[PDB]
Amino acid sequence: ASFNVPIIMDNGTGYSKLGYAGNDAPSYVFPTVIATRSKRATEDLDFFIGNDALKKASAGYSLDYPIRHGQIENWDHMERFWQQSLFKYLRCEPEDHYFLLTEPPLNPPENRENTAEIMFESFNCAGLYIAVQAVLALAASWTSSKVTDRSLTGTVVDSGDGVTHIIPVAEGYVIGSSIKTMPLAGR
Amino acid sequence: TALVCDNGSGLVKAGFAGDDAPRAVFPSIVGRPRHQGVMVGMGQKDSYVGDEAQSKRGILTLKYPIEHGIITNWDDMEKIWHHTFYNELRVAPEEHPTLLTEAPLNPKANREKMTQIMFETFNVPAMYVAIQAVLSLYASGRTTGIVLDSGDGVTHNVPIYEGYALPHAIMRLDLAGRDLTDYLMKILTERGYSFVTTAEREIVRDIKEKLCYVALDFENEMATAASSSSLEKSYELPDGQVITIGNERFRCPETLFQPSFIGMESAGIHETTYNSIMKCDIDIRKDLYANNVMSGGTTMYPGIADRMQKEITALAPSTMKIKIIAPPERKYSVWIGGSILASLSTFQQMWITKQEYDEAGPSIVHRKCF
Amino acid sequence: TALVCDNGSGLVKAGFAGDDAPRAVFPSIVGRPRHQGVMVGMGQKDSYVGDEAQSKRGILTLKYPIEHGIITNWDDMEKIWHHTFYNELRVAPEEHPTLLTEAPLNPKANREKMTQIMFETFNVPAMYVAIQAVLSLYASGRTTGIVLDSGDGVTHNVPIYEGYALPHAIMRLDLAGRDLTDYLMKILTERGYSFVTTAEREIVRDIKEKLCYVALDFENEMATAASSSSLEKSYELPDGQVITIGNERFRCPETLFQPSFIGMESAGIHETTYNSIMKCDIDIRKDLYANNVMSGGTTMYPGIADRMQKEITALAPSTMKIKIIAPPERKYSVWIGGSILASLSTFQQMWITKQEYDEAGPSIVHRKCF
Amino acid sequence: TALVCDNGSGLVKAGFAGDDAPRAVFPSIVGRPRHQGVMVGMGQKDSYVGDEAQSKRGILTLKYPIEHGIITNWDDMEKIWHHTFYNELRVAPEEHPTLLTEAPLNPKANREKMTQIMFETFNVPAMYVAIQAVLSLYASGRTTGIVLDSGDGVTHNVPIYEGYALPHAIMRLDLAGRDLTDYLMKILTERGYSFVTTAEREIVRDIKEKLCYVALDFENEMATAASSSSLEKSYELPDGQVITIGNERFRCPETLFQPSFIGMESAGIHETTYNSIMKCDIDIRKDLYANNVMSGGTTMYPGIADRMQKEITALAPSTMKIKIIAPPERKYSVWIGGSILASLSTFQQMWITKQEYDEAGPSIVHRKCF
Amino acid sequence: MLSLDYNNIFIYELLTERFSSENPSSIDQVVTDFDGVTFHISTPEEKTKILISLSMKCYPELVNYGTLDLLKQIYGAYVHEPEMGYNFSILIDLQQLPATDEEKEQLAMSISMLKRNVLAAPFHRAFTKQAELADLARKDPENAPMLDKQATSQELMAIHYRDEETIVLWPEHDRVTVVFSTKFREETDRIFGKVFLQEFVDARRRPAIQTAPQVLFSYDPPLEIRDIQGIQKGDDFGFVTFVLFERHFTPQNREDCISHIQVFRNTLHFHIKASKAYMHQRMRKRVADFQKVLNRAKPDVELERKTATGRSFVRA
Ligand SMILES: Nc1ncnc2c1ncn2[C@@H]1O[C@H](COP(=O)(O)OP(=O)(O)O)[C@@H](O)[C@H]1O
Ligand SMILES: Nc1ncnc2c1ncn2[C@@H]1O[C@H](COP(=O)(O)OP(=O)(O)O)[C@@H](O)[C@H]1O
Ligand SMILES: Nc1ncnc2c1ncn2[C@@H]1O[C@H](COP(=O)(O)OP(=O)(O)O)[C@@H](O)[C@H]1O
Ligand SMILES: Nc1ncnc2c1ncn2[C@@H]1O[C@H](COP(=O)(O)OP(=O)(O)O)[C@@H](O)[C@H]1O
Ligand code: BEF
Ligand code: BEF
Ligand code: BEF
Ligand code: BEF
Ligand SMILES: [Mg+2]
Ligand SMILES: [Mg+2]
Ligand SMILES: [Mg+2]
Ligand SMILES: [Mg+2]
Repeated sequence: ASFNVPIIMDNGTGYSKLGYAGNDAPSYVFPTVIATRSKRATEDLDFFIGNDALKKASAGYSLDYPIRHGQIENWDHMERFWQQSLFKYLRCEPEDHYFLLTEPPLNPPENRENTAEIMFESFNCAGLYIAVQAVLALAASWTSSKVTDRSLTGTVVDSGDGVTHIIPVAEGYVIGSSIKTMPLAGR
Repeated sequence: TALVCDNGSGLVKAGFAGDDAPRAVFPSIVGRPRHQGVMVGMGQKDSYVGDEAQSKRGILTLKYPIEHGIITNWDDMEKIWHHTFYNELRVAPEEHPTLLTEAPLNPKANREKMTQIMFETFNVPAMYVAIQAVLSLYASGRTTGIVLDSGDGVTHNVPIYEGYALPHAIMRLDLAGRDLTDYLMKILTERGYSFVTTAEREIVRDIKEKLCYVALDFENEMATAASSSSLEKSYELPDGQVITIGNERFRCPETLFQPSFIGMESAGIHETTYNSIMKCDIDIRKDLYANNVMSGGTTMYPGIADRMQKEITALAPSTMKIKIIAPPERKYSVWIGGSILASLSTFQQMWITKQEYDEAGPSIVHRKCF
Repeated sequence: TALVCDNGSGLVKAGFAGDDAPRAVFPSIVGRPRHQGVMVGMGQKDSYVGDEAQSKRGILTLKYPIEHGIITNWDDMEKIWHHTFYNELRVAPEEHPTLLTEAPLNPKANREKMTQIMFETFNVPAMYVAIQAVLSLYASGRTTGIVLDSGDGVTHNVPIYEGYALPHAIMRLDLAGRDLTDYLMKILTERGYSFVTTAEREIVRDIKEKLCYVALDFENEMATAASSSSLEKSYELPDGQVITIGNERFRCPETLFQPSFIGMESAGIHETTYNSIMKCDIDIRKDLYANNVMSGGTTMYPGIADRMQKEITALAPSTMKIKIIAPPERKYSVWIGGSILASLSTFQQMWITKQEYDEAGPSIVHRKCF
Repeated sequence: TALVCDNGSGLVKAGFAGDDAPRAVFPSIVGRPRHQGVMVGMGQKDSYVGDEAQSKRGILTLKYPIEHGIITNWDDMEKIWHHTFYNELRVAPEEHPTLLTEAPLNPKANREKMTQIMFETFNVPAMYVAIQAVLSLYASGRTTGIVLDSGDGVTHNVPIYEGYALPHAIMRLDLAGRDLTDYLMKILTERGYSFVTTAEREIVRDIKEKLCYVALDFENEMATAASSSSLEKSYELPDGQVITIGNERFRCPETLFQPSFIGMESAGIHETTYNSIMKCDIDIRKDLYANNVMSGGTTMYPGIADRMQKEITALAPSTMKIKIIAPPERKYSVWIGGSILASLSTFQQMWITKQEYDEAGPSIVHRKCF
Repeated sequence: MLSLDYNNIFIYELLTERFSSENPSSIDQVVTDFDGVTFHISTPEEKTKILISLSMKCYPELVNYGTLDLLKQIYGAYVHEPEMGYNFSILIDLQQLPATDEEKEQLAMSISMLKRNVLAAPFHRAFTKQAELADLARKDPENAPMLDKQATSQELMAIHYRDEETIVLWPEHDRVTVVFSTKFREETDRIFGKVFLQEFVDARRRPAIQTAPQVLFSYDPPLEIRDIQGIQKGDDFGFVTFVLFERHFTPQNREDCISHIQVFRNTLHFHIKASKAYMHQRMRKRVADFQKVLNRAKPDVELERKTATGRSFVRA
């Protein structure tokens, strides 16, 4: 295993939050948007993402949002959004770092398979964890990381820009038979 | 299914994609009453639309909300779209994508307000705005040709080769069946008969639609009508009285081949077609010359395909064959072609979608529909 | 004193050799009236020429007898020369020798008819037909340079070194201020204004002089125009209607750098200039890059010298300085150069004398003029 | 069976060793659509190559990837090899060892990169890169002779005696059938026919093939055609327009004998052949004049054998035979000669094999090939 | 993007915020970078004071090649005691900050530019020594070959700047040569890396780009680096050599050239990843045309007319 700070990416329907484990805020919080065109072929190099891709609607690019209802649903756009996140903004080397990715509880297996083959074959990252996003959000509640400040039982209501879901977790275990999900939120 | 709504400047032509021919064809008119509304109750309405206006016209100021293919009056154009969807097709528009159309070289704002009203008033789930002379080429069973579309308000040429349009060679002319109607009033005035009002303009349109024809050789037809009874015939008005006409029957259509009659400086439709072919790259010109496609209701005059082939064969080099393609259903070919297009499986990827409009704003049509 | 007469595709510039500006500058136009002449007398003429036809343009079908520097209508062209000598300069040409001009790569028949008309109808005692982009270099006072000329009808490069032209490196491009005017009519149709009569095409030609400019970085100026109010300017039509215009101000002249806007395959004027320097023999290139003399009215747009200098600096090798030489009078410099050349005591042996035309016929011109 | 390709600078000739003529002959062209596709359902394709690009050319901008016998756009050359293998010959490149062909005095980088692509992109089992003129002696059945090869991109002499080439006496000249098309496009303008585009270039290439010839004495043929219509011909463009062609019918091929027409400073093909023979050792000259072999499509002009024999007889000493062997198959004689070489029992040891390449890298090619 | 930024974007954006801010908040931020480098940005004593610090495994070599004099020249008053666990550290005070918005912009740029300012020291040592040898060679052109021969072995820099690389460079009177002993360890990047490195050498041999440095390549080392530590010929390394002539580092160009040559291997590493994103969009295009070859096996039947949401419909 490598020792380097795992890279953390919460790709929301509204905002991607990017950073490195153990920092006190995300390195970036910007919209999950990609600006694309609508004798060598380069229309897959000319794109932009995040706050730098809102500036591009007037320059004749088409903005599209590759995550809808909490799920990735354009895989061409999401692969280009990740390469640009890793190599422009996070400026990291994937072969050195473990990655934490996030998805909603009721995502299809096909989206975890596509996420895994993009991470391991396109970027070649050292290793990957695809966390169910509201299971993590309980751990933001603690007053500190230390074992006496933890409270490992609580319902967690998550509501972003694209999905709301309620996850019960008790004694550190996710009660998966009881998850509720509703694709109605901030958007 | 998806609606195809060819809101032309003289007739709305509407129906469902993959249906054989348009099922809602009616005047692109809104009528408003002009008289003392004396009898209380009586089922009176503040305005009437389409065939409901055309049948009441003796008490209405009829006005088309659309002129030269440009919407001039949106408060009445919404009234025509509302009549189309809820009264004539009897659908809910929030359930079906609409393929709309417009003529080339229109204002940008026409195309914007026409997408905005479809998404914000008619709440439509997805929509698209095809160029009318591209649609007319699907309806011909072709992927190369030069469509001459001519309607009530606009005449235009769009040359296409192997499915590529040559947009530098597009010709628009703001002359079509309404100018021929206004000219028929100006020449009927010379025989004895005065037509003046917006309702009387429909009586002379109903003359133009069945008495007029295109002369194959105008200057010899003119001498023949000036020396024989055979070219004259008569039409019976709503007031039962008879109108007899002669050289007016072919002087009216001739305005298309000689726009100098209505004071325009321009080429006629024959020389406008040749000026579009001669703007194209030299290797495609043979396959345009063998595939001129007539479309729209102004191309329905008896003998116009024979005349058009004569005048283009005189302009073109004599070395090569000219064909004018003029089906009997060319009356509706822009709708027919939209009904092909809106049913092609790749087309379902090309719609502006509701969600995409909400996020992008009304300028999305400029970076998706051409 | 010899006459000097630049037979331009858009303006005839004419005057006397040794004067420091043209004496006559007027539209290269003939106009015939297109309406019912109801009133007897009233000063009416069967045809109007130059500034008469420009003043009366609302009643005339204007046409240019020049297309792309080639005389396409000789009967209209004799009227322009007759008007130039007898009405505009007011001198009998039978007494005064004349320096005419034309672009390179013209048909030889153009030059033969032009010299025949000048001897055989105007009885000019001696005449000459200079290449326009050689005259421009006399006006700048140089022996070495690459002359970019762009007018109303043509654009061309001739590289010249120590007084020798490299005729294999001449590049000509039939894109100029007429094609930019027809393109400005096209893109004004998207803002909502329709200009179509040949009299209205002159209003679009006037908007082009007073509002258009060259965007130093086109895609940055598009993004700025689409996100600002401050790009826009407004123009009073002859009617007193006010139009307003925006990103259409620089998209028009940018056609010179992107001829694909008007459907042409050609490289833009920056690349057809660089492709002329890179067609020269190697040792002269360093002196051509430092002497890019611009000329002709289409080089008057604000910012064209800076965009041209920025673009050639991006093509050329970086260790050497580019200089686009844009005189303040460059508009007339082909005529200013003719006013020098016709005056030079060393040149006055090079005329075609009418005695030579009398023994050799119009084919004299090819063996006496470049 | 081995493959053999002459990757010509204007036609690809490709086939299998032991056939009498090329299996596939097609333009060495790649074309991309210049316009916008408006039709859906059409098989829109991002590039066309060979005969499909030549057939669709009215909507394409056409590029040749080989310039003066040097490959200059590798991506569009890899497309052409993929077209030769998978579409034209329709055999997988891994199955057959393959003879490629190259002009003398090329860049070393051209033959290395053409080796690296064939072993590492097309994975071929073995290959060899013969000099185009050395194959013309195999086709002509000789072992002593001076070749005069002339294609689309290049013209060269390789003098050979008893199979020993004299590489110090090779003369190579970047003037051949492309520069004759470029010059014919230029001089066609002097009669008024403007050809400008990369597709109109292919009409002017066809005019050059159908009508041109080499006149046995140019000043005499000029004085002939200046008096008379008898030397003129007419060609119908794909537009049905007829052009008619005068002394530019033979002033075009004279560029081979007078390169100063296209501004370049070099000996014409007559003096460059005589200079190649005069560089050779004095005992062999007496046989090089007797076995002078022509090849390549630019040697196909009517009368070029008689012009070349007349000029060499004026240069060379009168006491001995000048005998020029321009055979009737000479259009393909490089390929035909390659199909003999690759078929020899004694050549099968001379291939660069894959196992022998990857122990040495592409720099193996300069130590097995000429 | 077609080519990498030279600076760390995060430190540029972050300092562009705090230099504009009316009311700074506290931060504690480790921030990774290429070549195994790592920054730490934090506000340890006050929200008012930002400490930026850098960690880089080869910094002990870079101190031998004169780094501290270059960093003291650039950062001046802002230089601070190295933070424990970091090689170098700078303390910028938001109340003592420069006056103008263009001073703030160029200071936020300069501090984000730290990786290429610390890794620039051996390049400035080579450029400034080539300027001495260029004068000595201009004093005696027959002595000049021997000055080049001794500087080729005595003035050579080597930096083991990451464990699968070495940059080796030396001055001679008309050039600085720099060699990247470059390796891709990830096997799918090694397979594409052969194509990307080969086509890079073959690109320099074309008329369009002759103005560029003379690049050369091999896989054994250039004769003048064959005995440097960590250079080994057999271990499937490739040895990309750039020869920078006096025209590639003239005074207007030096800073862009240093910035642009350091990022070399990182553009190939980025473009190998960004070529998988290309091949995928080109593969799913051919899949979408094989769909048509199967679609001709479905028999023709009209699927019934439906509303946009797929619910059934009753007209036509
Ligand atoms: N103060 C607020 N009140 C309400 N909504 C807010 C507020 N601040 C942000 N939002 C909304 O939060 C959503 C983004 O939340 P986020 O957790 O980032 O969602 P996601 O992960 O799905 O992208 C957006 O809808 C945004 O407008
Ligand atoms: N038989 C006909 N003869 C002549 N004109 C006709 C005929 N049929 C229709 N028209 C004219 O065609 C015009 C309507 O054609 P249409 O293509 O529907 O125009 P638009 O699309 O602009 O609404 C009207 O001017 C109408 O009078
Ligand atoms: N100030 C200007 N700004 C832009 N274009 C101009 C300007 N003045 C003239 N032009 C254009 O230049 C052309 C006339 O240039 P000119 O050199 O006289 O051409 P020509 O010699 O062929 O007649 C016209 O198209 C005109 O509109
Ligand atoms: N019959 C012909 N008459 C004159 N020119 C010809 C003839 N046939 C071909 N050419 C010209 O010869 C060239 C093609 O010859 P080729 O030997 O195939 O050249 P390459 O090998 O370099 O591609 C083209 O320029 C073509 O126009
Ligand atoms: F996609 Be967000 F989490 F709703
Ligand atoms: F509006 Be119709 F097509 F003239
Ligand atoms: F005829 Be102008 F010089 F274009
Ligand atoms: F190959 Be061609 F002969 F240049
Ligand atoms: Mg979320
Ligand atoms: Mg219509
Ligand atoms: Mg001019
Ligand atoms: Mg050849």
